[PDB]
Amino acid sequence: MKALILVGGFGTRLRPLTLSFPKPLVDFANKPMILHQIEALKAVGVDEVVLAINYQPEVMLNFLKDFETKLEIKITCSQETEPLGTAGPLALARDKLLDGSGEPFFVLNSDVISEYPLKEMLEFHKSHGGEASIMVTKVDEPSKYGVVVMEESTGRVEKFVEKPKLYVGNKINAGIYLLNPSVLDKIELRPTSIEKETFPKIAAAQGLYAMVLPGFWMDIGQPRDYITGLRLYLDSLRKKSPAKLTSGPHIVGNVLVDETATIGEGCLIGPDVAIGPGCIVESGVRLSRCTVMRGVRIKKHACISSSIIGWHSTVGQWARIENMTILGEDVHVSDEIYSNGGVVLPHKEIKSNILKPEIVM
Amino acid sequence: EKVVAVIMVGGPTKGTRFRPLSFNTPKPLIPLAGQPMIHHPISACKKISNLAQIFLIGFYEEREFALYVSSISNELKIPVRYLKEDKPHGSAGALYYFRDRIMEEKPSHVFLLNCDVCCSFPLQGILDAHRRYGGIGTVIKVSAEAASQFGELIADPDTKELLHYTEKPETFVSDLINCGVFTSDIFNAIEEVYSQIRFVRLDQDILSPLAGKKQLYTNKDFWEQIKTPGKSLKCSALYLSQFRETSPHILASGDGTNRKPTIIGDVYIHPSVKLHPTAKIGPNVSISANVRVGPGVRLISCIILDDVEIKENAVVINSIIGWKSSIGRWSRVQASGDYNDRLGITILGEAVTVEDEVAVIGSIVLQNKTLNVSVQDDIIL
Repeated sequence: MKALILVGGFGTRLRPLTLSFPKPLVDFANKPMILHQIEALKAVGVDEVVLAINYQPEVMLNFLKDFETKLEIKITCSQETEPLGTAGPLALARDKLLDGSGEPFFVLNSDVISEYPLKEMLEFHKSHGGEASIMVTKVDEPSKYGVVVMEESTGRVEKFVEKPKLYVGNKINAGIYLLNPSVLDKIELRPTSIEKETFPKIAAAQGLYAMVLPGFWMDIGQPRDYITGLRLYLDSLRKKSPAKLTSGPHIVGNVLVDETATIGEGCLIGPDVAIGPGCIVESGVRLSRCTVMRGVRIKKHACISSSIIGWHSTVGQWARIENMTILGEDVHVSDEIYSNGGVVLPHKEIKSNILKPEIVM
Repeated sequence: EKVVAVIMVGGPTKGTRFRPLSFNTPKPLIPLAGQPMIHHPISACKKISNLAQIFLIGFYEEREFALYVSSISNELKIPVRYLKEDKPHGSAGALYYFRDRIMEEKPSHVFLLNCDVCCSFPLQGILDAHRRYGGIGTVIKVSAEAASQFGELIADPDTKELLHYTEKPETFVSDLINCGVFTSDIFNAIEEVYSQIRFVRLDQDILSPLAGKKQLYTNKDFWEQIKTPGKSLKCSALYLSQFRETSPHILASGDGTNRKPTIIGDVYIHPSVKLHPTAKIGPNVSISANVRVGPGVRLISCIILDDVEIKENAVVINSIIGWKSSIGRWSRVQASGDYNDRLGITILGEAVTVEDEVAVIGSIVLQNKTLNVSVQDDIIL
């Protein structure tokens, strides 16, 4: 069985975290974002996975080469001269998706997280014998999205209604697909948007069906979404496997601690905090609603709330971090420094207070 | 006699202000008036006939400088060499490190100048003034109101000897300031503070103590400290003015339309550029190699790097366009020109694509960025 993952570009809207490592290599809740659905593709026994990137893969070849043996999965890249809309990258990778058996392959977006119930979707496919499958999630705001007007009896879609002034539905696409090999011929050589041109082509044929997502949905297109998207992930973890979240007298809520990370005494961590591996947490700290990446050491008596800590950084003693403060890789915050939303560039020594939201270079 | 020259370079922690440009090219190699920053000090070292080896020191990676140094010695025929101080000790400890390599040819006097300095460089005049003054080592008249930038410096104008020096605590000044040449005895003065007294700053424990002792001595042109990426324009005009006093034929002086655009003085045009006669290239503009200039475009008070694409009817005022950047048609990139304000000079990163009609007024754009909407008074990551 095959699979394809739409990455896109480098992650321009996720800087300064994507200034060095590309978009799919950012550690989200300890693990890089690409590993959250690659291991899910191993739950359905997928051997080969292709990435529809637009930049040069020369920078991430060492990372993808280390995941092929650990996860026992074939990982190959495809680079397009230009990203042809939404369905274009699929026309180029059709050669790596056809093994000859004519089995449906999965199409995933890198900007989406969910519970990924991929196993019970094949049975939802091998029951009625449909041709194409997408996943659908309910939203409170259907006007800001493209609404899918399906019937509440079987799951067939009919039309695409973007920005409905009146109520025609609340169900939108979730960015996860399930396509038979019989669809890779309906695309043209011209850049076509799968949401605007290709999907309506199969909806009018009534040869598709839809499934509802019984989980959380989040479109991560900005660095501030990492603290609230980590809530939806850790919440689902309290349901899926509650023993994967650390607990203790200094732990409150849902906290994901790594086996490599070390915590001092007299700290208070939570809720919704994720500490990467190789970190060094000193004593007297107070973490809340933040995420800590690899190798960064936070000194004693620091108070960090709802912020994002880069790789191999250093928070000085008695330093206060709050209000969506975004730090790059290797940023050294002096002691007694206050930051109120400072989006800082990597390789920077902070010796002054960012008392108000400010971009530091 | 024999003269050696040592230029300070600094590492990636000093060029942390030129960030949009520093990511592609370090601070010392950034083209000022068409040539890299350190390319003007090196050009002044050739006028000393008794000068030989040249030394560039700093904790940068030698891989970046090896390619550049190979091209300088092909022009002026001077032995330039880069040395990476593995243990950076600011300034004084920087040159005491590998003092053997510098004094390898027994030079009588050693030149020491900094990277971020924009003066006239009268190296042959100060060398002979030092030979007459003697002592170990050897200013510019500024207004007394301009004293927060430096501090206090006292020098008796009769012997031109430094009577007193405080780096930052001024406590009354004398209108004179440092600008950034010694004898061979300077290495012994560092041993008496590194070995005898025992991270050593040159202008704190070497310059200040040598006050009453008649060993430290003392422009008549221009000087501008350039640690700011915005200052890269105000100083660029002085170098162009220096290239407009001396040898102007190196400066573009079209002043017409015989397939040559309308050049409005103080313009350096590289021969590898592509131009259109309908463009007006105004004052204080330095164009680099392999750039495609569109028609009817206006270029004043700006510097353009290599591989830039300027489209139909573009306007560039008080700007610094990065490498491989693309300026769309009818798009405008302007700024106030205030060299004191952070956003007074709009700076564009490497391979930034300003789309058609998009306007950028006094803002800083990072490298590899696409702009479909106009921005104003912001810092775009």
